[PDB]
Amino acid sequence: EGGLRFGEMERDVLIGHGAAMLLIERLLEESDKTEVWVCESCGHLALEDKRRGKVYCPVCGEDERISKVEMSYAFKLLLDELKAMVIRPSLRLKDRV
Amino acid sequence: GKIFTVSVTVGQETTTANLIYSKAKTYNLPLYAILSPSKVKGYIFIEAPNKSAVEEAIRGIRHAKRVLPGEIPFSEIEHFLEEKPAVSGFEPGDIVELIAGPFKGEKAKVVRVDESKDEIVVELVSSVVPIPVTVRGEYVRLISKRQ
Amino acid sequence: MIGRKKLEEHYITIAEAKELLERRHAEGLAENPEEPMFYEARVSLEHAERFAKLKPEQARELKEKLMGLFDWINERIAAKLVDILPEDYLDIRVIFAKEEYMPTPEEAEEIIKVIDEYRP
Amino acid sequence: FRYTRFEKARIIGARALQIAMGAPVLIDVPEGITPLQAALLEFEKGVIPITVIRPS
Amino acid sequence: MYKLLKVKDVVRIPPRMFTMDPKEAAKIVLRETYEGIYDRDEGVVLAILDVEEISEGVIVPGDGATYHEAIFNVLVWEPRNQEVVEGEVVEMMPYGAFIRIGPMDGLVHISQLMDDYVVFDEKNRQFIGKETNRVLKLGDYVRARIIGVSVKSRVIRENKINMTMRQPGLGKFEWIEKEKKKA
Amino acid sequence: LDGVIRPIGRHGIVGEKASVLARAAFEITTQHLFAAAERGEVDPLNGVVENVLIGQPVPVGTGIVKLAMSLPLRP
Amino acid sequence: IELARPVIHVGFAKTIHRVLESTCRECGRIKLTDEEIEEYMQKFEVMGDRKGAVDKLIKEIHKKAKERMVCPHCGAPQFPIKFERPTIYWELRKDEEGNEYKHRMMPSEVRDRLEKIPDKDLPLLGLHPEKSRPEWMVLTVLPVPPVTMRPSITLESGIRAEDDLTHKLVDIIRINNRLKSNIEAGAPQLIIEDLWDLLQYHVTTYINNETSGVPPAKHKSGRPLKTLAQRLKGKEGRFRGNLSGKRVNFSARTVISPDPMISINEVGVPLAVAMELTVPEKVTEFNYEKLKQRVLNGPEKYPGANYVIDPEGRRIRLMESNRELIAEKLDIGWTVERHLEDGDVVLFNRQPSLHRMSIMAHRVRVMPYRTFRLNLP
DNA sequence: GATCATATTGTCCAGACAGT
DNA sequence: ACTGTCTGGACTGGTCGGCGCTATGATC
Ligand SMILES: [Zn+2]
Ligand SMILES: [Zn+2]
Repeated sequence: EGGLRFGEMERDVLIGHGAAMLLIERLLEESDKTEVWVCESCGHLALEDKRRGKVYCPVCGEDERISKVEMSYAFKLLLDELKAMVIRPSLRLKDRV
Repeated sequence: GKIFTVSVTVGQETTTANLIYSKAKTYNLPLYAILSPSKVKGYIFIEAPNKSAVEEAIRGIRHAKRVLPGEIPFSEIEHFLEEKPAVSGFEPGDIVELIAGPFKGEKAKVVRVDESKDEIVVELVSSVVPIPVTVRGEYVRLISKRQ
Repeated sequence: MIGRKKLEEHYITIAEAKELLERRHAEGLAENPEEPMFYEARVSLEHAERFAKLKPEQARELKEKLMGLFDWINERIAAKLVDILPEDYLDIRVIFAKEEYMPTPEEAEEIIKVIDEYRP
Repeated sequence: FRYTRFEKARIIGARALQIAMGAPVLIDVPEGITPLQAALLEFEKGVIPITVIRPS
Repeated sequence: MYKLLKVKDVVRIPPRMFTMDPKEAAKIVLRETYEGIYDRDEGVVLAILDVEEISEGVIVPGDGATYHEAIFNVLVWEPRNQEVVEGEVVEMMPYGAFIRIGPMDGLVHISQLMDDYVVFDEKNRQFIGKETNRVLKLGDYVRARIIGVSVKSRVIRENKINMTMRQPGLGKFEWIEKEKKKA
Repeated sequence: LDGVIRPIGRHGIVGEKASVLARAAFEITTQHLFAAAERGEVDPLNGVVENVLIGQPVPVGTGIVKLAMSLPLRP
Repeated sequence: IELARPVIHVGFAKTIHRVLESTCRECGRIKLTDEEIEEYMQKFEVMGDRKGAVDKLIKEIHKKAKERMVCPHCGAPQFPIKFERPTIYWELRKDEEGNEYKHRMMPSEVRDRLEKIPDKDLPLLGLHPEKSRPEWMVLTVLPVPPVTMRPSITLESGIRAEDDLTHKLVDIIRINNRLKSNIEAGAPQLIIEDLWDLLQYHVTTYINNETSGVPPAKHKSGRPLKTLAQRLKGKEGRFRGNLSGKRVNFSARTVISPDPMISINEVGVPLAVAMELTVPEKVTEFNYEKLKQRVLNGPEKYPGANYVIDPEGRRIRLMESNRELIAEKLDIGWTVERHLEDGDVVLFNRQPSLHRMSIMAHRVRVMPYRTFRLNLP
């Protein structure tokens, strides 16, 4: 019961048509949409503790300045792979408006 | 002669050394002596005039992988032949790890050390209350040395 | 951190908070649900009502004469003095000991003599 | 001043999203239509309130 | 310490409030967002008074709601260290007394009420002195100075406030008048 | 563009792209990522490929359109 | 994982060699004069937008600093450094009689040399003082990935099938533990170098199993394991296989058949496909009756619905038992996942997508048979 | 007869590099 | 400064389904 692959060429025609929202709906909303906590101080991925009901960044701290950012789960896997490859990706957060 | 290293399977150094010794006895190999310390895992020391004798002795054995291309100075393995207690060299106040025993995989702090009975008393760091326990000296491994 | 940025801030006394909480209570009563506000706002309104030492206009005028009286004091401790309303030297001494300044008894007596008026 | 295809598509999408979660239709529409159809009818009637910000 | 601040913020107003006044909808959204929580920088957020100015809406992709730049006034209460407060005892406990000083209730330790070896009376929930023979009960005008502030969490109830009464001039109003009688 | 003839492969136009993710996604991934890690490069995410990878709208077509609306709107 | 001895990162080996060649061995500063350092510092600000110019400037600085055999800062003599793949560094030292012999630089010595470089010379070497210190290129702590990055499955026979990364980390942990035990036991230096080389090989294969000059790590059956480098690059990598392109939901595929009777704007959709694919329509004032009828019909009666979403955000599956209860509970703000109807907009695509006309939007036309219908023009 | 550690370390194009 | 040589890399997209493969030697 698998799905149909939306490959690189399909993304190319979607870009050529100028349909950004359709690309968002196809590649992100309908495939691997997820939400993660990002620390605003050092850019690391924050940790949410279901036991205490609190979100904090373990490497740096910052129990207050934590924001939720939605993105594809494949991007989170890529960030984890980069961290495993001794590469630090620092996510700089920006306001939507 | 000269000390040479033979890479063998971990945990089965004594049997490989015994087989090498038996082969040398039966086939009159020019092997001087064989040293297999228990602390060293996967490696044994064979004294021979040349590495060719070691290579000819260790061949034909599945568990003898290869001979390290080098000669060990005698001062490096001199301390292995000397007999010293495992308790000696430990001071109270530091942190040690228990390799074996009922407390396997547990960190502890050394409290009392006595060389007469070859035993060391340690206190578990993860315990909510201090319960001193008596463990053998060889079972512990020094993680850090403080006081 | 409330909002994006803070434009200006001001220290107000108990009476101004009482007036604002009464206005918010009236606004909540104008709303359809019978609950005007949450527990903390109602508790603050009750505390301000039970400690309503002076009228809001009296509090504001006391604050501005306190500002015009001395220069080393600021808005926060002026509002604190308005809320406390000291009547002797021991209370002003023990509330100014931990502050950044240790005023001499003459200016404390002057402060007492100006705040003596329109008091309960 | 004329709307580009991208601007028109963005306006229609925003209006349909608004209609989906509230924002009652400003014109009479036939029953049983989709919010996208309502936004298209609003654009055809020239009643849309959404403007386009252009660089200057 | 009550404070009045003017705050500029971006307010998201849902399409269900499109027909209402922009200022009223912004005030409702701000009341739903900021009222009832503890702010680390400003303290307890008590109420949103009114919206002064409101800007035109901005529509972002993925959301039909409009975003406006709004200017509003916030009434807040912030407890600071070494700050004298006046309140009323509302709760009695074996380990201390809770005094209502505003939106939050401080805690005064059993050794901290006065310069005497006071013991707890369970029958009437009062504190009885040994040498001073002073009694604390419900509905008493008391004055204390805050010595401990916890800003660990955004929940007002989870935050703790510790005050002192050891120092002279802090205590019941009748006790204060008794002290001033000698001087 | 730069005054010299450049190819379209990893040694030409794509090679001199300012985006780390766009460079790493095309042909050489490990080398470009490690080189960016050495220099501490910052990706401003101004391109299309990086926004596709993250899940943000691309700066093309409807992605560059900005909308405004007056709130007091009634039928 | 706390490594017993430091190891060289295979992805930073060339950079380590370049920095070692461009820096003083004992003094620690870059082998450039103060005037040259200032000139390059001013030149860096001018050419910052184009990364090619920065790369050429870095190459020029490295070439200038490589030929210098005497450090201008301290006058200490320098020796050439030879790089051997994958992570072996040789220093051509001079003997007392003038003979030249190669001295192997261990990773600990390399890290100690890299630690002495100041932060001011790092921009000249292409490194950041706060983001990428030169000593961090020599690994001392190895971060093991989370179990979500390397999921473990069970087979139909009950035997667990661990990931390749899990096996590589098993080997790394075993070798590191053996090296630590041998170090604690006072083993001779010959054993220490052998265990250090084994750990370095394991770490290098873990970072990249396709490194040139390295025998790739192999499974028990003979399978060459794929590691973090192989998980990112290639057609089946993370970028091309999962990030730039991925499988999507709400999609269908079947054989196409001609249909001249429909318009060019229309596509023939099978009834079975239409009853499976759903479009989420919010309940408004002008479509409450239609969506209520869709809910009442159910998933087994066309036109119907399969799922219903309340304003709270939860999803409720529609069946015969609860189709009436949901229908009488429908209100404004609910979401109804109704079946595909006539006039719906869908994307129609044929592979390969050579141009932007390979995907176009059509109008749904429901047909009883099992094939897609496309107009001939 | 049951368990336990250990289990090895395909041509072509383009850029960098010794040699004359 | 030219010139032949060593080394690294990428090898058109999607879809259909099938067919294997994911321990072993030595005590106690
Ligand atoms: Zn952090
Ligand atoms: Zn130097």
